Amino acid sequence: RILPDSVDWREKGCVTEVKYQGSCGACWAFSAVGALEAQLKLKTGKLVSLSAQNLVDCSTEKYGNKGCNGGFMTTAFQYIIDNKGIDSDASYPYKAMDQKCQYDSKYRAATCSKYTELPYGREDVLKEAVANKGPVSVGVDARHPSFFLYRSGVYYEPSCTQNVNHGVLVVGYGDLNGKEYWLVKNSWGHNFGEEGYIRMARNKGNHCGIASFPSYPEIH
Amino acid sequence: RILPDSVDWREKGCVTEVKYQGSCGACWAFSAVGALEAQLKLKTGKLVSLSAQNLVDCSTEKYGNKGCNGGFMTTAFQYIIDNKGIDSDASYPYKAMDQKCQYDSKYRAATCSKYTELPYGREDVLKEAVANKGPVSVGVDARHPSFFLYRSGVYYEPSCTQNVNHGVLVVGYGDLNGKEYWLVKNSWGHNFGEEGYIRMARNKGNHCGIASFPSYPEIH
Ligand SMILES: *C(=N)CNC(=O)[C@H](CS(=O)(=O)N1CCN(c2ccccn2)CC1)NC(=O)Cc1cc(C)no1
Ligand SMILES: *C(=N)CNC(=O)[C@H](CS(=O)(=O)N1CCN(c2ccccn2)CC1)NC(=O)Cc1cc(C)no1
Repeated sequence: RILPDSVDWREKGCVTEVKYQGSCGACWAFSAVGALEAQLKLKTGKLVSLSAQNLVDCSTEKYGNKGCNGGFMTTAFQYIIDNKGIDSDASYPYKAMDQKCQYDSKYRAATCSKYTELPYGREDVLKEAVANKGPVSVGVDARHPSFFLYRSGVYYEPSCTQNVNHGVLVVGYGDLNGKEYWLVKNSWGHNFGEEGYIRMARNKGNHCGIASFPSYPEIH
Repeated sequence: RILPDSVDWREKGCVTEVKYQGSCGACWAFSAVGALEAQLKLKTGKLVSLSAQNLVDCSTEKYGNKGCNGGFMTTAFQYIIDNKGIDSDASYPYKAMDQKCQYDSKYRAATCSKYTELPYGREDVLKEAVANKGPVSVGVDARHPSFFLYRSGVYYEPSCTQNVNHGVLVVGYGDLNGKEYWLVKNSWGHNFGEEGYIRMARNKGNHCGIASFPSYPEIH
């Protein structure tokens, strides 16, 4: 298909409220559950926050993840596949700490059948996936002081690099006042940015590495 | 198909001489070129060493790579795709140091059309790719003295983890009197291990993370 000029998955009810990770480096877990939440809405018609804490506590060493000390969205997806489920956030709440794995199938709210990693740096392929599949988990370079101070508009930081450090969720794309953007859901609470979102420059040379390592899950 | 019990791509004429990276952390570049060397043989009938130095010098910041301070096989493949080529090793020989990008299309020896990332941690899927596609680029946990000290046989390190740090090339698989292994080409020269190779434990719980992050390229 010709792709739409703009997408916002919040308009189809596929995006949960913004979460607050606190001082725990669980962005990877928030990114992964956010991508799966959309697929769960598309499959079942029902929007349910999924347990980032379940990923922190249970998608650990075997998956190359370190809980509050960082991890991968892809290996989080593979945990959910291998585990045959993930609990709801309501059942397995977020504590911003490394804990023992408390997964229980009686609280399962989603499954995952597979995941797809997109080709490195390809903003056109990322656009196609956001339009045709759903929100996409990505990493960005969030190290620069400007990122923390973002309030509005389209974020463009000349000091940005493709050395990504922060897992976030692309929930859309568009153009604002002549600037193309990616709509990014962060996990630093509503105080960050525009109610927890940042519009990041799109088609500006893989700005901040946004299209470096994109992935999305699917449900059978 | 039912997969063969053992495979060795050296018998198929798809593996070049073992290289010596020296003090430059270019293992990712050697892994990537070795994977592509096999596909180039399968396509063209020619066995040619490809330029690891081209990747060190040219698949840099924009690809998330740091030359002699490490990088990704996947993003190296994407550089080859984006660049529409990689030079021969003969034309662009290995220096064991970071240099300005000297790529010249007049010395192009290969192209790449795509690469594939295998699902996390699946040794069965890795076996299928090695049997049916070609040598597979992987990362392993080489953070143990036993790896440096390896001489012969099937390598098993009880303290191994899935926190991989060394890029290598799976060029086959088999068993040593029933002890299953992956046949791995390293880039530590011909004095390392079994004349440049290490046989690493297979079907032992993703030992040393060998099946954590596998990828292979293809040519049009
Ligand atoms: C959040 N509070 C802390 N950040 C992380 O945990 C971070 C997430 S990420 O999205 O930046 N990211 C995962 C994708 N990843 C990658 C790199 C190369 C190939 C494939 N995938 C980049 C990092 N995770 C980490 O920083 C852990 C890590 C770093 C790297 C370089 N690999 O994994
Ligand atoms: C070689 N002499 C030095 N080591 C590296 O260059 C190393 C190679 S790796 O095999 O450990 N590896 C590349 C594969 N990579 C990955 C993760 C996810 C998807 C695809 N590929 C993991 C690392 N590279 C690094 O150490 C650089 C790096 C990247 C990441 C995320 N962590 O480390």
